[PDB]
Amino acid sequence: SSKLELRELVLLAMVIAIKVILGQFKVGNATLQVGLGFIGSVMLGYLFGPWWGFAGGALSDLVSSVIFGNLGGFFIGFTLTAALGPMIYGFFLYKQPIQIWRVIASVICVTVICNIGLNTLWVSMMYGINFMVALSSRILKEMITPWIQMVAVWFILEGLSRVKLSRK
Amino acid sequence: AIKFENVSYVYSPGSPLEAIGLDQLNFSLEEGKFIALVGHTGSGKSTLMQHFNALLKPTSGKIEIAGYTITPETGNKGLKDLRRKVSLAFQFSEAQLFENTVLKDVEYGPRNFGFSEDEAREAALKWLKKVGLKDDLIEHSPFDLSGGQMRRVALAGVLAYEPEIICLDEPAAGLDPMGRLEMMQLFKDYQAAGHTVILVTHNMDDVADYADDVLALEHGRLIKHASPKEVFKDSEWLQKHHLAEPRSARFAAKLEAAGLKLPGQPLTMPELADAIKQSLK
Amino acid sequence: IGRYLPGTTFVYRVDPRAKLLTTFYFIIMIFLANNWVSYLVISIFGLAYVFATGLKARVFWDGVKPMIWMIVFTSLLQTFFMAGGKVYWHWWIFTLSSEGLINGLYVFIRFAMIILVSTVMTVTTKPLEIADAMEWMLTPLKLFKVNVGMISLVISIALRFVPTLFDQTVKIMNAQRSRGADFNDGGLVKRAKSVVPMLVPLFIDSLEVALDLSTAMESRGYKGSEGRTRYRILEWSKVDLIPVAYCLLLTILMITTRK
Amino acid sequence: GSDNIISFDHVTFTYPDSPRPALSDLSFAIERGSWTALIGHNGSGKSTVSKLINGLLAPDDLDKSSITVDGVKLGADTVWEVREKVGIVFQNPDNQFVGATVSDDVAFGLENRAVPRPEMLKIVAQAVADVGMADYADSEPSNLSGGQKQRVAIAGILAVKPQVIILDESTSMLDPEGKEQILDLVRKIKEDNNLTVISITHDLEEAAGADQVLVLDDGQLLDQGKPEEIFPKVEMLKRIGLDIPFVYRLKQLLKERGIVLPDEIDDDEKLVQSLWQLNS
Ligand SMILES: Nc1ncnc2c1ncn2[C@@H]1O[C@H](COP(=O)(O)OP(=O)(O)NP(=O)(O)O)[C@@H](O)[C@H]1O
Ligand SMILES: Nc1ncnc2c1ncn2[C@@H]1O[C@H](COP(=O)(O)OP(=O)(O)NP(=O)(O)O)[C@@H](O)[C@H]1O
Repeated sequence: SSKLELRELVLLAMVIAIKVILGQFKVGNATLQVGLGFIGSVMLGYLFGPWWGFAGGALSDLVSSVIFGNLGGFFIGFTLTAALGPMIYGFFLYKQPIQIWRVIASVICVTVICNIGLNTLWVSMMYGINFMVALSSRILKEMITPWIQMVAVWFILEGLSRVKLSRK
Repeated sequence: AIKFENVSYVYSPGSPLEAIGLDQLNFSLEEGKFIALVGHTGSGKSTLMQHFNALLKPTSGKIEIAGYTITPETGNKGLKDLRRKVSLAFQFSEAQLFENTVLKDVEYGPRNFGFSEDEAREAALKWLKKVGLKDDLIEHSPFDLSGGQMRRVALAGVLAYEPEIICLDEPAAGLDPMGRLEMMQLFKDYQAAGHTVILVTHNMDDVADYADDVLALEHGRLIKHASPKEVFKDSEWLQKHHLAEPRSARFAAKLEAAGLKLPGQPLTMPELADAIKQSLK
Repeated sequence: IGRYLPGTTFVYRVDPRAKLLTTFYFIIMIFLANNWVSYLVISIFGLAYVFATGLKARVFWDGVKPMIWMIVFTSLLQTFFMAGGKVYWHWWIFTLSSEGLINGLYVFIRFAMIILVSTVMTVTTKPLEIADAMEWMLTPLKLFKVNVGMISLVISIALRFVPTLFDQTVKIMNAQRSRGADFNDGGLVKRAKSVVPMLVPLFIDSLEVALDLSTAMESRGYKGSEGRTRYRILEWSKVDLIPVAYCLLLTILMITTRK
Repeated sequence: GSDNIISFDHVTFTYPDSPRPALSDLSFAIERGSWTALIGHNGSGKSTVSKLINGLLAPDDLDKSSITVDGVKLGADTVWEVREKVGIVFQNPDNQFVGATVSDDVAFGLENRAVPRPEMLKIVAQAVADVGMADYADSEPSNLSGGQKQRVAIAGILAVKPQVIILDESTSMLDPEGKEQILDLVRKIKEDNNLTVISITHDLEEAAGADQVLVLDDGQLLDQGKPEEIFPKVEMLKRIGLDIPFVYRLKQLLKERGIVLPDEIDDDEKLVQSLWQLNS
């Protein structure tokens, strides 16, 4: 057509605006911060599907980049990684039921595949091995957070956001 | 027992561009009387709203309300119990609500203040009837409702735990006249029931016809605090500090200017009907 | 609640798609090379640009501050690349060398010069200009498989509704707090489950504006992206040559010294 | 002659769902160059009317259905051409706003029609100038009062030069001063270009100044025509779900204590001069 249209598309614009705002704030306790940008990433997955999802994350990094820093930039490639997160949330969750097998396998991979490999690949811009050790230095979060994330994602998604999807 | 002791407020403090919401507010309010709040837009009246439930704290002075006292220092420690007394339903309360049903959403308020399940169940229906809608839809989900019902259940969820002081900003801002004189009736019926009511609306028709206290505001400054008479009577004054006469006061003043001077103090229409028999008398 | 832009009153900060493209060009110029003198020419040029603006230095610290730990962690750990290197003694393998610690000054200047031009961009210009700047970077790829009408449109809408979603967020925060919502507090679960009352009413308010905006859009005659005109229209004026000077003058000599 | 009519027809949303959402048979019409209010309780179907006329929504008969606006039958095709004779100012500007500056928003429809920019500039200047928004013309939506946001809404549609301006509760939550001005704006606008303003409002005091009003309740119209004859419907009109205006309640609250009632008589200066006469 191409797929979607206005009112499908104006919605896509309002749910990226969420994840540039979300990814700004962190909650968090004295014990651990676990910043919440991730809800934005998972929403783009199960609603708009995998392939619009990839288009969501890529744009959400460009959007934040104007009103915020990008902590650097541009890269380009930071945006590439911001993209791939929502996409593989699209798989396991789109045209797919609500199930415990779909959510957790998705959370664990986001950290390891895209978050690790790509973050392990971008400040790279040099040789790889100096890079792995800076991130190897940073791993604990990727051990703890994904697990609180699966609990959190179940409480949002099955947690009346998806049940309130309809209607309307 | 509302008291504001030299209380100002400044936005973005310790930062450049500090806009001032409130400048040296000094005043005290009657316990259990209808207190209207009015001004031009961007007066800072909505700031003042979240001041005495202590969502914001003063950057100067003292606020004594509900037997508490709110300093610039006062922390976030015991504000829980401050809010069972004072309550806000913000301009759009329809957007305030959630979960799977109407009943569990209103009891959410009392539940957060430690009501028993039984207590919260009965307290739920107790105020879901009081807001006059409805037997069957009490168990319905909150999201399929009309704008009349959506801004009811919200206003129930705020009233369900029975706040002693209740302050609502523009609660009728979107309703129809059947709604207004419905919703404005409950505010006045809760009032003589022994509870304070702050109400902030541009509408000057129900400010004169209902409210006892009115306190105007301009550029963060408190310009007048009085009965809706003292402030309303001076015509060109209301121009200078931008406000407006109610519907009665407008037409009477005009018929008076070329015409007869009745003994009012016009306020509400019943008194107007009194004022225009005396015309021939 | 804006960020960052102490862009007030001084000269330049002009022609964003020129400026943006430059910072994109400077990034990849650093990325390229090399052992010596190449790192000298790009570092001096990068420094030339930042006080050409006349910007208060204090703002540059704001961007490197979170990364400072990350800099000196990789820098010295690069040195201690187990052998590794390189030229001198003092001492082991496994330890410092005159060659080992120069490489660790290079990761410092690259990380700096990234976060200099990245800063110099994100500050001196304004968001709606930058949006029209990276609309230009998208311009060439149109006739590849991507409709640029849509990925230009959603950005435009997103940006405009980012603050007005933020304010309706805090309105929901305070509206719930006033009703006895307490957060974060709690621990783990419920800390957490207390986040949903700020989420779903934020979600459903998004639909209300989604419908309303799409409704109000179509009614004003929005058929599609194809076949419009444009109001905004950025222009190159005479200063344009200065970023092309930087671009072509630095990087012909930087490429010769590259190898 | 007459600008717009809705013949026998019915409508539903979202699509045909359960119980029976609809307006009704309706059987409704309005004259060229006349301000006409449309009133009913919340959920009486006042929004649909505006979107029906607009073309965004379609009726559920399509054989019986005829909605013709200045000589076009609506109905699938031709919808963008009927969409150019009408324009709509929705309540709550924030969501209805699109574009960076205000001079950006009000030329939107203009670039929808592929108007060259050299012309676009001139029109848009005059547009914001017309609505008094002149030197706020580089400002972004967030800075503007919801009142003056709804001035930018006006200049938006005023730009494409429509023959019918619908106001959908546009004035709803504004200042008293701000609600005063916006109508006096569109009322100024009306005489200038000779247009038709379909107002929709819950405010009954500004419905009194309509040329023709019409009431809509639960599905359908009950009474319609000149405000003079519609407002006297008294008791029933109260139970109907809406209410009395002030002058008419003044009539009512006078008579309640016995005082005389010469009627209709719907104005201000016409009252005030009549007041001299009754004093005698
Ligand atoms: N977050 C903020 N930061 C800085 N200044 C603010 C902020 N919010 C509001 N203000 C200022 O404080 C005032 C807000 O007044 P306020 O009473 O909230 O608006 P209002 O329209 O008059 N009342 P209401 O319609 O009920 O919201 C204005 O002068 C604003 O410029
Ligand atoms: N998907 C839908 N789209 C539009 N209207 C709907 C939809 N579903 C139900 N409706 C009904 O459409 C009716 C339109 O009435 P409406 O005109 O909104 O009255 P209102 O309360 O005064 N709001 P408005 O006049 O639009 O400012 C409402 O009663 C809704 O129940």
